[PDB]
Amino acid sequence: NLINLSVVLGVLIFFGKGVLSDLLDNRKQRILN
Amino acid sequence: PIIMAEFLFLMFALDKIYYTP
Amino acid sequence: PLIAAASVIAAGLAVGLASIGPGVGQGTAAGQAVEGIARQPEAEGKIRGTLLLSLAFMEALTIYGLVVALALLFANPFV
Amino acid sequence: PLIAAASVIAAGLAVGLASIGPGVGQGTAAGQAVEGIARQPEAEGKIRGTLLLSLAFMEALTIYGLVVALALLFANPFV
Amino acid sequence: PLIAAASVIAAGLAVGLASIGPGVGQGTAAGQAVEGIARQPEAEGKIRGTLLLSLAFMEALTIYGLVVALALLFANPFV
Amino acid sequence: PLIAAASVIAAGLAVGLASIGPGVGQGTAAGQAVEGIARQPEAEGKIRGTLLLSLAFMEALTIYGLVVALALLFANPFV
Amino acid sequence: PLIAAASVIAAGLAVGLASIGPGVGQGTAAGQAVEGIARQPEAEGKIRGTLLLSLAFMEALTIYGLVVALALLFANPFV
Amino acid sequence: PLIAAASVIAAGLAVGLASIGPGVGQGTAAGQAVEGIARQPEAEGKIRGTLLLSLAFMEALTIYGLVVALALLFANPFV
Amino acid sequence: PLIAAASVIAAGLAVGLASIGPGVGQGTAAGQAVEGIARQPEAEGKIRGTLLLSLAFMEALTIYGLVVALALLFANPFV
Amino acid sequence: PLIAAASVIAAGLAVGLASIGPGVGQGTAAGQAVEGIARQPEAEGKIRGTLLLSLAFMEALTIYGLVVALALLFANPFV
Amino acid sequence: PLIAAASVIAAGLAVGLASIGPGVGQGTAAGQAVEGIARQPEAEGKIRGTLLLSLAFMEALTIYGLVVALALLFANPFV
Amino acid sequence: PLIAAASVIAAGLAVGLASIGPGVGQGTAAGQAVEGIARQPEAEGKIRGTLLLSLAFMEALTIYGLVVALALLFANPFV
Amino acid sequence: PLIAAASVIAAGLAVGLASIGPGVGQGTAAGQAVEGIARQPEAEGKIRGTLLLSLAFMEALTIYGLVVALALLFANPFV
Amino acid sequence: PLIAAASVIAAGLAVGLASIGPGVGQGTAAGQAVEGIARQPEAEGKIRGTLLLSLAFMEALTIYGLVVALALLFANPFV
Amino acid sequence: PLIAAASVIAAGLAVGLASIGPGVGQGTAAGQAVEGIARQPEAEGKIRGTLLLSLAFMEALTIYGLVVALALLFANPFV
Amino acid sequence: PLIAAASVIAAGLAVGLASIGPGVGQGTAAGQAVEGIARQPEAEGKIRGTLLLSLAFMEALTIYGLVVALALLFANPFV
Amino acid sequence: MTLNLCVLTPNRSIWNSEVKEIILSTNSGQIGVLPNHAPTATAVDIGILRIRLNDQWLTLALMGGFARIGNNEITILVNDAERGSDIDPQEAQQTLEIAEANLRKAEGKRQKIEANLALRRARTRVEASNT
Amino acid sequence: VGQHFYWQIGGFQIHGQVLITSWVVIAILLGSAAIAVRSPQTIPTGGQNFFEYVLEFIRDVSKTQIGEEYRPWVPFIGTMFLFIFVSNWSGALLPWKIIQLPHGELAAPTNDINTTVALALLTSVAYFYAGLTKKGLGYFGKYIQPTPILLPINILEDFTKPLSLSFRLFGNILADELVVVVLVSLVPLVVPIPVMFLGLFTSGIQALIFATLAAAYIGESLE
Repeated sequence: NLINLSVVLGVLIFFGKGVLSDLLDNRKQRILN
Repeated sequence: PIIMAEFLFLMFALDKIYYTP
Repeated sequence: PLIAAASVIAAGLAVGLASIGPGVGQGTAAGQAVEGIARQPEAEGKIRGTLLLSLAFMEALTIYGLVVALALLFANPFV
Repeated sequence: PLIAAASVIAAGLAVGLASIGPGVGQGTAAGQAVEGIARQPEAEGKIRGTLLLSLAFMEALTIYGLVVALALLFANPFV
Repeated sequence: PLIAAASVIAAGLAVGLASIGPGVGQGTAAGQAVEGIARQPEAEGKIRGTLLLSLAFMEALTIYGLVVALALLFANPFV
Repeated sequence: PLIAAASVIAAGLAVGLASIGPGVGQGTAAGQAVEGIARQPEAEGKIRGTLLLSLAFMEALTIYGLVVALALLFANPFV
Repeated sequence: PLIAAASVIAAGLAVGLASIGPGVGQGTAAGQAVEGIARQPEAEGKIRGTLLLSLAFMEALTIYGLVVALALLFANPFV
Repeated sequence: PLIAAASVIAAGLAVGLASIGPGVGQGTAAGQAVEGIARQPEAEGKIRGTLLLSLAFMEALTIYGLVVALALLFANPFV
Repeated sequence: PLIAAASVIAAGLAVGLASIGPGVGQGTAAGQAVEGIARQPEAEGKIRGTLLLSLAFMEALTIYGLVVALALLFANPFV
Repeated sequence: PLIAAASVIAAGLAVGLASIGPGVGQGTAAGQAVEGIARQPEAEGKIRGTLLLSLAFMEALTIYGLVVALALLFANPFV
Repeated sequence: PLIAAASVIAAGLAVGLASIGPGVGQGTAAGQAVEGIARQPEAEGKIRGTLLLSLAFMEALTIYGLVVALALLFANPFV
Repeated sequence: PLIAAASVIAAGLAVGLASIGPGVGQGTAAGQAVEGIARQPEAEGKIRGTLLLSLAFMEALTIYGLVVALALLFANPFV
Repeated sequence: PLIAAASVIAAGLAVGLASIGPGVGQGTAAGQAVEGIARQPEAEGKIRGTLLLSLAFMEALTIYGLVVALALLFANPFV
Repeated sequence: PLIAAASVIAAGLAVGLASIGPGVGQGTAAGQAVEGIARQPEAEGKIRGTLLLSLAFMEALTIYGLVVALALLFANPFV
Repeated sequence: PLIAAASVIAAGLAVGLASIGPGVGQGTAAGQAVEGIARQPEAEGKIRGTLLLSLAFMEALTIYGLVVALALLFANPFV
Repeated sequence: PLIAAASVIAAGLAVGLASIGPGVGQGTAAGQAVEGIARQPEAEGKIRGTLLLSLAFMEALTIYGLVVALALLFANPFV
Repeated sequence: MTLNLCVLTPNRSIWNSEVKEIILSTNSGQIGVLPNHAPTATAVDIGILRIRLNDQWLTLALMGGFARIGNNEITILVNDAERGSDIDPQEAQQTLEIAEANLRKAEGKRQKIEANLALRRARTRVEASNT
Repeated sequence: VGQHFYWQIGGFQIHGQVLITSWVVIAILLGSAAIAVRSPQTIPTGGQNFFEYVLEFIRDVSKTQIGEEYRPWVPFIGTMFLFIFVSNWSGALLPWKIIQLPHGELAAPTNDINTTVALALLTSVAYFYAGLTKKGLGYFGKYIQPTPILLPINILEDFTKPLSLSFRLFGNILADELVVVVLVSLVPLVVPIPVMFLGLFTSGIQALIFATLAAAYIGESLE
C-alpha cells in the first residue's frame, strides 16, 4: 500500500491536474478572448 | 429505511446549499 | 416410472430446439424487412403484408413446437 | 417400459431437429423476398406466388416432422 | 421421484435454448432498423411500427419458452 | 427389448438430421430466387421451373429421410 | 439429495445457456446504431429513441430469463 | 441381440448425416443458379442441364446413403 | 456433501457460458464505434455516450449471470 | 459379438461424415459454376469440363468413403 | 472429497469460457480501431479513448472470470 | 475381443472425418476456378494444370486416411 | 484419487480453450492493422502503439488463463 | 489389452481430426490462387511457385499427422 | 495410477486446444499482410516488423500451451 | 496400463487438434499471398519472404503438436 | 495547415482555397475529412458540403456530383455549386412551395423522377440558405 | 466474507454494513460539499472548479437524454453520481481490513441488499409518480392502443427494470469486492499493482454508467 498506491497517487496529483489544466486553459482563453 | 431517509435529506440539503450557487 | 421423465426432458429439448431456428430466421427476416421499409417509402402496405405472412408462418412452426410440447405435458397418451 | 419412453424422446428430438432448419430457411427467404419487393414494387403477385410456394414446401417439411412425431405419440403400431 | 428433477432440468434447458436464438435474431433486426433510420430521417413511424411488430413476435417466441418452462416449474400434471 | 428403443431413437434422429440441412438449403435457394425475380421479371417461367426442379429435389432429400423413418418404424424387419 | 440439487444444476446451466444469445444481439444493434450516429448525426435523437425501444425489448428478454433463473433457486414447488 | 440395435442406429444416423450435406449443397447451387438465370436468361438450356447434373450428383450421394441404409435394413448379412 | 459439488459446477458452467456471449458483442459495438469516430468526429460526444451505454448493458448481462454465479459459489442457502 | 457391431456403427458414421462435407463442396462449386455460365457464355465448354473433373474427383472422394464403409459391412476379414 | 475436484473443474472451464468471447471481441474492436486510425490521424486521441475504454471492459470480463476462478481456488466458503 | 472392434471404429471415424474437409476444399477451389474461367479463358491449359494439381493434393489428403483405414481393416500388424 | 486428476485436467482445458478466442482476435486485429499501414504509412507509430496495446491485452487474457493454470499446477492448495 | 486398441483409436481420430483442417485450407488457398490466375496471368511462374509451396506445406501438416498415426500403428514402444 | 494418465491427457488436450486458435489467427493476419505488401512496396520494413511482433505474440500464446504441456509431461508435483 | 492408453490417446488428439488450426490458417494466408502476387508482379520478393516465413510459423505450430505427440510416444518419463 | 480543396463546377472553378474540416454528404451519409486523410474517392449526393475555415464554420450549396480525396490535394467535381450563401430563404421557400405543388401535377413516370430531383435540390437549397 | 448484519436491533433486523457505510459515505460527501461552498468566488477556484466541472457534466448528461424538464431531476441524478463515485473510490481505497468488527465486516454501501434495492425503489417510485404527473391519472404508460397483448408486459417491465438496474450495481460492486479481497488474500500486495488501475477505471465508468442509466429511465418516465 505504501509504494504500490503511491504511483497512482502521484498519477492523480500530477497527471489529472495536467489533463484538466489544458481543457481549463482552452475554456479560459475562450471566455477571456 | 433510515438509509433512504438519510439519502433524501442529503440530496435535498445538498441541492439547496450546493447546486444553484 | 421413467416414461414421465422421458416425456418431460423430450418436451423441454423439443421446445428449446424449436425456438432455436426461427429466432435467427425472424432475425434476418425483420432486418431485411426494415431495410426495405427504410430504402423505399412507398410499399409499406404490401411489405407489411408479406412480412406478416412470413411471421405467421414461422410462428406457426414454433407453435408446432408448442403443441407437441403441450401434448407431451398435459394430454400425454402414455401417462 | 423403455420402448414407449424412447419413442417419446425420439419424437421430441425429431420435431426439434426438423423444426430448427426450416426456421432459418424461411427467415432468410422472407427477408430477401421483402428486400426484392422493395427493389421493385410492380410484380408482387409473382413475388408472393413463389414466396408462398417455397414457404409452403418448408411448412410441408415441418408437418412431415409433425406427422412422424404424432405417429410416435398416438398412432404407435408397436405399443 | 426423478420426474421432478427431470422437469426442472427440462425447464432450465427450455429457457436457455429459447433465449439463445431470438437474442441474436432481434439483434440483427434492431441493427438493420437503426441503420435504416440512420439512412432515412422520414419513415421513422413505419420503422417503429414494423420493428415493434417483429420485436413483439420475438418476445412471443421467448415468452413461449418461458411459459412452457413455467408449466414445467409450477403447474405441471406429472409432479 | 433394447432393439426397439435403439430403432426408435435412430428413426427420430434420422428424420431430424435428414430434414435440418435441406431446410436452409431451400431457404437460401428461395432467397436468391426471389431476389433474382425482382431483378428481372421477364424469365419468371423458367425461373419457376428451375426452382421447382430444385425444390422437388430437396423435398426428395427430406422424403428419403421420411421413407427410411417409415420403413424403420412400421415395416421394420427386426422389431 | 440429488433430485433437489438438480434444480440448482439446472439453474446454473440455464443462466449459462441463456445469457449467450443477447450478447451478439446487443452488439449488433449497438454497432449499427453507432454507425448510424456516424452517418447521420442529426436524426440521431430519433435513432436514440428507436435504440431505447431496442434496449427495452433486449432488457425485457434477458430479465424475463432472469426471473425464472432465480425462481429455480428460490421457489421449488416440486419438492 | 445388440447387433440389430447397432445396425439400426447406424442405419438411422447414416440416413441423417447422408441427407445433411447435400441439402445445403443443393441449396447454394440452386440459389446461385436462379440468380444466374435472372442475370441473363440466354443460355437457359445449358444452365438447366448443369443444374440437373449438380442436383443429381447430390441426389447420387444421398442415394448412396439410401442404398447403404437399405442394405442395413433389408438384405443385412449380419441381421 | 456432493450438493456443494453440484452447486459449484453449475456456478462454473454459468459464469463461463456467461462470459462467452457478450464479449464479441462489445467487440462489434466498439468496432463500429471506432469506425464511426474515424468517419465523422462531429458527434464524438454521442459516439462516446452510446459506446458507454451499450458496453454498460453488455457488462450488465454478464453480471446478471454473475450474481447467480456468486450466489452458487459464495452465498448459498442450499449448502 | 461386439466386433461386428463396431463394424456396422463404423460404416454408418463413415458414410455419414463422408456425406457431410462433399455436399457443401459440390454445392459451392456448382453454384459458382452456373454463376460463371450466366456471367460469360464464351468459356462454356471448359466451364463444363472443370465442373465435370471437379465433381468427378469429389465423387471419387465420396465413393472412397462408400467402398471403405462397404468393406466394413459385407466382406469383413475379421468378422 | 469430490467437492474440491468439481470446484476446480468449474474454475478451469470458467477461465476457458471467459477467454472465449473477449478474444474475438477485442479482435474485431481493435482491428476496426487501428484501421480507423489510418483513416483519421486527427482523432487519434478519441480513437485511443474509446479503444482503451472498450479493451479495458473486455479485460474486465476476463477478470470477472479470473476472480470467480481465483475464489474457487484460494478463497472459497465450502471447502 | 475389443481391439479389432476399436480398430474398425477407428477406421470408420478416420475416413469420415477425413472425407468432410476435402469435399468443401475441392468445391471452393472448383467454384473459384470456374468463375475465373468464365471471366477469362486465356490460360485454360495452365488453369487445368493448377486445378488438377490442387485436386490431386486434396485427394492425397484424403487417400492418406483411406490407406490408414485399409491398414486398419485388411492388414493390421497388431491384429 | 480423483482430486489431482480433476485439477490437472481442468488446467489443461483451461489453458486450451483460452486460445481460440484471442487467436482469431489477434489475427483479425493484426490484419486490419497491417491493412491500415499499407493504406497509409504516415501514422505508423500510432497504428503500432494502439496495436501493441491491444496485443498486450489479448496476451493479458492469455496470461490470465495461464496464471490460473499454473497456480492450478504447482501451487495447488487442494492437493 | 487396452493399449493397442487405444493407440489405434487414437490414430484413427488423429488422422480424421487432422484431415478436417488442411482440406478446407488447401481449398481456399487453391481457390484464391486460381482466381488470381485468371485475373492476372502475367506472373504464372511465381503464382505456381507460391501455389506448390503452399500446397506442399499443407501436405507437410497432413503427413505429420500421417507419420504419427503410422507410429501409433506399427512401432508402438509400449506394445 | 490414474493421476499420471490424467496429467498426460491434460497436456495433450492443452497443446491441442491451445493450438486450434492462433493457427487461423496467424493465417488471417499474414494473408492480409502479404496483400498489403503486394499493394504497397514502400512500408515493407515496418510491415514485416509489426507482423513479426504480432505473430510472435501468437507464438507466445501457443508456447504458453506448449510449456503447460511440457510441465505436465516432465515435472508435475502430483506425478 | 491405462496410463499408456490415455497417453497415446493424448498424442492422437494432440496432433489432431494441433493440425486443425494451421491448416485453416495457412489456407487463407497463402490464398491471399497468391492473390497479392496477382495484384502486383513487382513485390514478389517481400511477398515470398513473408509468406514462407508465416507458413513456416504455422509449420512450427503443427510441429509443436507433433513434438508433444512424439514426446508422449517415444520418450515418456512416466511409462 | 490543411489539405488543398478545389470545388469545380462544369463551367468554372468556384474556389480552390484550403480549409480545415469538411463534412461531405455522400450517398452513404455525412463523412468528415481531415488534413492528411488517406485517399478515399467517394460519391456525393444532392446535399450539403459544409466546410470549416478554422475561424468560422461555413456551408456550401451544391446539387450533386463526385468527390476525390488524394495526398492532401482533394478534388470535388460537383454539378451546381454556388459559393457560400448567395441566396436568402424567402425565395427559397417560394421555390419549395412551387416544387411541392408541381410534384402533384407532374405525375407521369418520368415526371416522378424529375419532380423528385427538383425537390431534393430545392431542399438542399433551403437547408444551405438557412445560414 | 461477513456481509449479512450485526445485531444492532432497531425495531427490525437491520444490516450493519448498509448503515455504517452509507451513513459515513453520505457524511463525508456532505462534508466535502458543504465546507467548500461556504466562501466561493465568481472565478472557479480550487475546489469550486472541480465541483462545477462535475455539475456541468451532470448538466450535459441530463440535457441530452430526458426531455424539457430534467433540471428538477438533476439533483437526484447528481447525488446518485456523487454517491456511486465516492463509494467506489472508498471501496477501492479506504482501509477496512486493519479495523476488525466482532460480528461482521464493513466494506461498502452497495455490498448488501438494502442500499441498492433502495436506489431501485426510489427510482421506481419516481418513475411511477412522474408518469402519473406528465401523463394522466387514469392509465399511465401501461395502456395499449396498438397491440392487444402488451398490456400485462407493460407493468411487467415497469416492475422488472428497477430490479435489473439493482442487479447491475450488484454484479459490479460484489465482483469488485471479490477481486480486492482474494487479490489481497493471495500473498503480500505486490500482485494488486496492475489490477488497481483496471479497478479504478471500472469504478469510475461504473459511476458514469449508473448516472446515464438513471437519466435514461427518468427519460422513459417522461415518455
